[PDB]
Amino acid sequence: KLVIGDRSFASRLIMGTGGATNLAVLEQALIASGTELTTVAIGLLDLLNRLGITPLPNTAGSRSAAEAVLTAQLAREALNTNWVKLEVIADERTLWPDAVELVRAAEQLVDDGFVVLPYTTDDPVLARRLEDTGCAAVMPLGSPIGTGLGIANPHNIEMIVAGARVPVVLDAGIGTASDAALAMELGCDAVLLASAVTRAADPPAMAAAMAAAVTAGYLARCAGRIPKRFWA
Amino acid sequence: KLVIGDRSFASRLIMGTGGATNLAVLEQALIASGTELTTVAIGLLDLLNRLGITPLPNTAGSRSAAEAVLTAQLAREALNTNWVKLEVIADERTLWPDAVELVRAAEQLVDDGFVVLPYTTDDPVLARRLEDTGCAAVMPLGSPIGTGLGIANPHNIEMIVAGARVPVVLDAGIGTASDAALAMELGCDAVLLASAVTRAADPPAMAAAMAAAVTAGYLARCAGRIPKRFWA
Ligand SMILES: CC(=O)[C@@H](O)[C@H](O)COP(=O)(O)O
Ligand SMILES: CC(=O)[C@@H](O)[C@H](O)COP(=O)(O)O
Repeated sequence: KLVIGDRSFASRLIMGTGGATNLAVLEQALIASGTELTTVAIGLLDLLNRLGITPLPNTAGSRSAAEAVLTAQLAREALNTNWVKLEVIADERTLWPDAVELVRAAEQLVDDGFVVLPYTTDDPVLARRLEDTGCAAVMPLGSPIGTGLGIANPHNIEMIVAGARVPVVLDAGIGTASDAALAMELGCDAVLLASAVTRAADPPAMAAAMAAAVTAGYLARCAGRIPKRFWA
Repeated sequence: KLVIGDRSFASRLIMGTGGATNLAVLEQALIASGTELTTVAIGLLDLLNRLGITPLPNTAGSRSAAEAVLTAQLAREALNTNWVKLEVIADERTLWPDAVELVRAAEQLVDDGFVVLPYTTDDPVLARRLEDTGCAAVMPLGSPIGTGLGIANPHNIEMIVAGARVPVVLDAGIGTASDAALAMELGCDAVLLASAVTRAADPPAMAAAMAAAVTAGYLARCAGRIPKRFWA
């Protein structure tokens, strides 16, 4: 099973709610995804409560460590959870992580008793630093948020998996089911996605597709695939 | 649902038995795959009968139209089915189709009342010729049999899907779950595979992975994925 912090999860698909068009369709999509853990940018909380899904407060849009830390502290007080998806962004065109401010925020939040899940790049040194800092997982992006471009650098994901001692979550840029299966085949422990489902023409169908895709890639990873060969 | 010939199938995963190491593991893998249709090279038939799976006799190893036609006629008489997976191979290094002899065999077998499912290349003119001949599906290879290389030419698969009026089955070269999901995302109606499961370290786990992968890619195809964009 997937173990992060003090929790064991039956599903390796972590949903985000970014892009959600309306609560009734989001409800159907969350049920179809089978998720147990859903990120919410600090109606929606009530919905997660009614569905039995654990909220994961996220510091989306934070531009500095100070801003992220303060956002997380307000959420912990209001929502009674010490889990946080830590997002510190340098740029609005790219929604690219600010690595310097990310590590500073993670240090502060780990020292303050949070279970920290950081949105990070595919840099393997930065992933080892976030793990050494005390993050409960590391979540390298596949491609920038909302682009649907899939896993741009499978080799760096494999490098992060090789050097990790906490779960590795592929966390941004998924566009379709084969991308999520590939993440698991590369050795990720989980996939976090939002746009591919919330902006699909049929979000509940795409959520069911991603639940199946994460299962498919995890089973294929475990089952020992055949080698590639040049001749038949 | 998937309709081929006079049949409607609840599963879009078609299993092959090539590479099977022993009948007891093959049984567990066929159950886990959820398949309704399994190819058998002309014990094993009894197993398909006990599982409720429809056999698809195949002319594997045939090197000429005459050899394939004769093999199919013997199978129809012995097995009481007019369905056939038509395979005519030019080369043992490549197991590459012989297009000339394939079309000749398909003409003869369609004229003799068979439901013909041809193993073909990714040539879009040859796929239109096999459909015009009267084949009940066309089954373009992803990569050569048993290589595990996946879908070598997604653009030609998309060309075949665009110009087809019978189901398109991706039929060879699958290596892992994301390959089968991709086939469905490109618009194939079904996936046929054998080696990726029968030669996996854990064939029943890999069969469950492929059932999930085919479901995942079909739902993603139907659900209207997000466009790719350069900036977040
Ligand atoms: C929690 C995080 O802020 C994500 O939900 C982000 O939206 C995911 O990226 P995609 O939208 O590209 O899946
Ligand atoms: C029926 C046909 O002859 C196949 O079963 C072939 O074995 C499939 O190719 P893969 O083994 O590469 O899936």
